[PDB]
Amino acid sequence: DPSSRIRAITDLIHEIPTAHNLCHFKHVTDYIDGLCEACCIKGLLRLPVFTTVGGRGIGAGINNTPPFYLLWHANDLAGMLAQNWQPWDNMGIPAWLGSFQKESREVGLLAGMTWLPRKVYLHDPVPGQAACCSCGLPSEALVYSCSIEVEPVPKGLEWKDPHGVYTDQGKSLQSKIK
RNA sequence: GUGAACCGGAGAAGUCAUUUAAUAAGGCCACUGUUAAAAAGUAUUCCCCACGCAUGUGGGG
Ligand SMILES: [Zn+2]
Repeated sequence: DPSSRIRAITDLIHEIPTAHNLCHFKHVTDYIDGLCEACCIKGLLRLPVFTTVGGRGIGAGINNTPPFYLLWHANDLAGMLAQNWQPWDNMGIPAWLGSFQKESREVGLLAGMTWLPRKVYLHDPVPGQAACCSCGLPSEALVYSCSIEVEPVPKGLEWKDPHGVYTDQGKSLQSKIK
């Protein structure tokens, strides 16, 4: 839904800096540099698995702190899907079918892999000629703002990530590289 | 005009206090430096230059 809060389109991209902090290694400014019609979907698909804790609005997502993600490789895309093809007993419920779908404590694969930790609404394209700040290809239309407001997951949810790694009690094993 | 361009790991700090290397020793016994010479009674003094050439005078290194 269209929440009244307005945020720049660069908040969904981690490598591109946003409000506060610094802007070195990526010389951009808010609301003047936008995203094309593919990088917006790139940012949208990154929501359920790489959502950071943040400041106020500590609730990150179904995995809290993002852990290591391990999966088996191949040499072709159709081949790549075969190694990691592990159907479960129940295929949960759709979470991208236009339904927010308040479920029970136990969740499923289709409702887990497509989580939406934040309400998101993208504004209409703006005419122009400039390129985006992620892939850099010149285009005709760009998106410059979005409506983002934080949402907390229900406490005590039961969900084991198929590609996650846990230490001893379900706590996420992150990367301790500084 | 190159995952590149633009870019300090920076500010600060007595290792100070105590201590004999001390007590002793013979380097001792043996050994010719010997055999040879005039600085002076010579027969060409190692080199240059003036003169007329009866084992000639003068001058300089
Ligand atoms: Zn792009």
